[PDB]
Amino acid sequence: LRSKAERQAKLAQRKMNRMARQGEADRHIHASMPKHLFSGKRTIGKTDRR
Amino acid sequence: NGKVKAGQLWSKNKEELTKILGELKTELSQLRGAKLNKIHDLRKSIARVLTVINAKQRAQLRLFYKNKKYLPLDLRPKLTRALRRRLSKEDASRVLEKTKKRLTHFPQRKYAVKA
Amino acid sequence: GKAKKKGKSGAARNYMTRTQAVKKLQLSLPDFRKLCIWKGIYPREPRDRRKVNKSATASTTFYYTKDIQYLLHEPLLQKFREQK
Amino acid sequence: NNHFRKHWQRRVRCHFDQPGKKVTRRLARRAKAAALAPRPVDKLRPIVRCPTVKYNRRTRLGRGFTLEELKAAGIPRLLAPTIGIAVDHRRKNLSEE
Amino acid sequence: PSHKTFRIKQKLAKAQKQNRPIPQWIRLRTGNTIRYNAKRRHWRKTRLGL
Amino acid sequence: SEKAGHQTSAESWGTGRAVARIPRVSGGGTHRAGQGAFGNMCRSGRMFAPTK
Amino acid sequence: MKVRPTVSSSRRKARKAHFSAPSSVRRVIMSAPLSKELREKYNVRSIPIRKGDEVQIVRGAHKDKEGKVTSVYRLKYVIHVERVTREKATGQTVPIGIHPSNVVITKLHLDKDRENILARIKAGREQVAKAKG
Amino acid sequence: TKGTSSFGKRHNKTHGLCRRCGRRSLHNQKKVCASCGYPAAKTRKYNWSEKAKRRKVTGTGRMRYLSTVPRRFKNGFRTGVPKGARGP
Amino acid sequence: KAQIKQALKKLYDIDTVKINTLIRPDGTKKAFARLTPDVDALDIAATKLGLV
RNA sequence: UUGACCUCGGAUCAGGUAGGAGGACCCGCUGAACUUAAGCAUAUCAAUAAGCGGAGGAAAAGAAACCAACAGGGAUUGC
RNA sequence: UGGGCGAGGCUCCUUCUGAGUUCCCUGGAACGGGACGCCACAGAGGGUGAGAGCCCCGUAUAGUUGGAAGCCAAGCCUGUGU
RNA sequence: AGAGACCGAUAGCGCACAAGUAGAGUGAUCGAAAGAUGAAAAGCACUUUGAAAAGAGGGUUAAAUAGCACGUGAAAUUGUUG
RNA sequence: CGUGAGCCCGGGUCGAACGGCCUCUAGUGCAGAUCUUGGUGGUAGUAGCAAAUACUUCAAUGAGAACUUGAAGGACCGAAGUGGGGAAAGGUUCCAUGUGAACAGCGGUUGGACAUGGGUUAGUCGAUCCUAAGCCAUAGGGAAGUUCCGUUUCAAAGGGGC
RNA sequence: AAACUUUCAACAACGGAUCUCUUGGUUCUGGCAUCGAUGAAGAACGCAGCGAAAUGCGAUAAGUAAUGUGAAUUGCAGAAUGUGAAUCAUCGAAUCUUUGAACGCACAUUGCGCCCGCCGGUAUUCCGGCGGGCAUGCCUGUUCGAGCGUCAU
Ligand SMILES: [Zn+2]
Repeated sequence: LRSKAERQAKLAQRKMNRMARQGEADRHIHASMPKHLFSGKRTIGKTDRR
Repeated sequence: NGKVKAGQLWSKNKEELTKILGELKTELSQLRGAKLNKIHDLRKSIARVLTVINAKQRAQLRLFYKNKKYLPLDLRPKLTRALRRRLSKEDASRVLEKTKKRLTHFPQRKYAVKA
Repeated sequence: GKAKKKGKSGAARNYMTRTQAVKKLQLSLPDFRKLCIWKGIYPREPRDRRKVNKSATASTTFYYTKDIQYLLHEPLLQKFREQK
Repeated sequence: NNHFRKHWQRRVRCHFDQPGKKVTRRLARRAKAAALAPRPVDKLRPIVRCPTVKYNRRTRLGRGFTLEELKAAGIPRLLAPTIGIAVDHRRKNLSEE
Repeated sequence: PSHKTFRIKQKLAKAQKQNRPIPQWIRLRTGNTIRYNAKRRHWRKTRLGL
Repeated sequence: SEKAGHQTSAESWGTGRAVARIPRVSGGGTHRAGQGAFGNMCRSGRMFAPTK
Repeated sequence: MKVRPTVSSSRRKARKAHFSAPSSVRRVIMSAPLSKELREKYNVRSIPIRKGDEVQIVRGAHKDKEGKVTSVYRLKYVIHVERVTREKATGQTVPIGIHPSNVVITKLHLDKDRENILARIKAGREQVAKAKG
Repeated sequence: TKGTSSFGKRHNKTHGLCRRCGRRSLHNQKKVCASCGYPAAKTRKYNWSEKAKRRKVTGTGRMRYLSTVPRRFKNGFRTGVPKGARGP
Repeated sequence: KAQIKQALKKLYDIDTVKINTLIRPDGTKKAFARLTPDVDALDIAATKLGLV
């Protein structure tokens, strides 16, 4: 029963290991399409980045 | 062992109930496999003894305040706040004297109409 | 480790003067004298009068605080107020 | 002539509860009849003539009987509502008929 | 910091007691749907917000 | 329900060089942020001509 | 067809009630018929099953196997019968769960409460039979 | 230098924990909660935010006393004990 | 500290000269109670506390 | 001097009451603009949204300082 | 014209309710196919190892146990006018 | 409490799941993704190769062409073979 | 088979429902919307993994060692330090054992990672006390009102003794 | 000729469409009227033999009493069972931490008090703890007062 228990614990980690999370506390959702990179236009005056 | 039944508790008067509570709390404090079952049984026994003591004390207080005008707030009926603030039945059914005379001499009659 | 003031503790709580006792009991002096005579309350003398009251005299009379509280619990006060 | 320039969709009243409301009214009528039995479920109403020149050809039921009508029929005004007769003190009898 | 209030220390104590993986006997219950602790917190990933 | 597809705060990102001009869910830290909203062609949006 | 307005013919509500019923309701749900001998003896068709009853399995792959009920596992709605087991990989024996409607009760674990249940059911059946007769 | 360099200077707190609602929304200098409006007697709610109303409306918490009220109404706010019940 | 020494004296009949207390990171209080030199801590732990 | 009235105060005096929540519907107050008018200060949206106060199981209204002009109807509410 | 009983009825929770697990084939398992029956004021719904009126809970109608609190009510006793 | 010529997991409420959760924001607030092994865990004894993960035999099951990546298993895209 | 949209059959996979005809009904037919959501390519084993001078030998551990450890060397920070301690902020990252995967853009036996345990002891150090700039009650006055002003006032605002 | 690129086919990948299902939504209809100073809604912190969450509960803490049913619960371990199991149903008796309209003053503090009792520590004096109390506006009554406001003597 113990061996079955750690086997279940190890099989519970497969999706987060494929997502390459550092443990089960790694639940950060990053900005894949940030607004500052995907909106607005660049003029001759002040720009938002160099 | 360590289990005290409520039916045994209900027959006992106040002072030996306090004695039994004292022994239960004392042996629990000395206890602080089968010890887990024993401490669980001690906890539930203490809960039962406290319940029985509280119930008997409240019964005595109700008997004491049975014929007094003002009761303690915990012994007063709960109902709701609005039900407590509602007019009493006697005051709500109280009626003026002219209306009383009218209802005395001309009430709603039982009648039928021939077809 | 809390700092403590001087006049708060000790004989200052243990004894109170006749003026303070009368003002605490909310009484006139004749009523206070009658109550003291009946209950058996007598002044007593503190070890150090300056410890109890800062402006204290050989003339002034101190009383026991528990005696004053026992006079407070005395039920003759309600009779006095009713008769007044 | 379409009056749909306000926020009319906020106060559209449908009437899918028409059969349910009819059933509710019938149940209330049964309860009232059972409570008032053996009395009739309604009061006695007079015969009055409709006002205006359009409707004065037709008679209908009024609110209640006048005090002069009750006095001429010999029923006291305090007994009359207690035996199923509606009483109306505002109406007058301007004509004999 | 080292200087902290009692309310702060109490809430940190609750966070410390919550920071654990699920017991292995949980997964063997009948009709169990819990595979890992989905509210696991780490000091570098997500802030407590105190 | 008359509120379906509309219980969200979304503003269009304007004319640009990258993305279509659909209103997009504001904020960050979740998958919903930056996704299209309110359209009948959008996932989790309002249907065309909702039934009354 | 149902007539009473308090009766629902909703499949969704019925399945929710069945799969979230409390334990006292699941006891009545987990009922088994009596054998012909016990039916003629007690004038009772079915009773809720309990541990200590002797049952015969009349449906499934373990048909005609007879044994005593060792556990009434109400959480998976099954019962466990003596010698009605299987072997795992390791060779250990694990019980096979049988639904109580697939068995028939051949001998009752009987006491004062079961006798009272049988008495009420029998008296009610005779009262209904006399009233409708 | 209004971006990354300026973000390194962020080490104070505009808001602390509110005693009434528990959120980290109590403005430390104004001593007024931006969420629930403590220390005002009323709880702050507005009709322009149905979401904010339903985040904290009745039923989202424990219902410690109010959940027992319909049963007491159903049995008619009775008092006492069943006849023949064991007790004092 | 006063309640702790009173509780020890009344329940277990243990005399202490001083008590230092801390509150642990899990939220429970820990008390170090130093005993009087006449009584032996090893003897008390063996008999009463059962810590052997 | 002694007491009475009147007005105004004190008390951890005796006994009570209010606050907050909820607010779909209900009673009031306060009060927009987008929109529609070619634009637009009348107007429309709208005596609406948002904001504030106060109730109940319904609320409100209600037993004519009414309608009428008739051979007169007869509190209120709703279809 | 005041008082007091009141048969009986209504509202609410509680005990109980009809009939195959008969035979053959397929199938891991009949709730499938075939044969013979039964119940039905119940052939609504759900479960049970695949489409089950009769395996189980329920379903229909009359009732039938036990308890509490109200309401209505045919009638019947009485005081009589200060 | 009962229903539907409604939707059937990108639909239907944002939420069929420890969902107003996780996460983000100083804050007011913003706000998801995510259902399905099998009738029954019977969730692979034992041998063998590997440091292990695993593989191979051999087993369970009606089926592993259902192996807790789990019903069915499309297309884009990829490997081997012809 | 049909001009066609399509319809029908065979073979394979699969496991619980589905179809023809006549009417009824609609959230009913996609290649485009820099469409929405999800998934997947070429680019491409490519760009790149080049600031902060720098690494080497032996032994041990281990399946496996440039980035583990011990010793032996060679160097750097050079006291405004790559040192020793604190305030803010974080909250257990601290310590000891053990460790598959994931993470540490190379590896990894190592780790601030993962798993289980342990660790913070005060009359004298701080908080607690005082007041500063400032803020909030009370009297009273505004405001339809949520509330605004007011902090010494146009207040019977209290202490002590015989 | 191979390799490479492309095309076609079978099998295997990737991915999760399609089909079938549904303890969920959505809409309609019927019935009912019941929150709070006798402390609500909300918040925080705790409570299980072995739980982080969800659920339930409050130091009587995955609960006590009472009524009913009548033999479980179950992932493991350990025990109890005719006053009798149960993560059962019902529910009229209770318990109900710190808070919150939140009420001794405060609160970014587990800070500082006042009154009356009790307990423990040598204790009339000291130190800790506990019990009951001490918010504001307003109403009625009580009692104590103030004012050449005013009456009689
Ligand atoms: Zn708040």
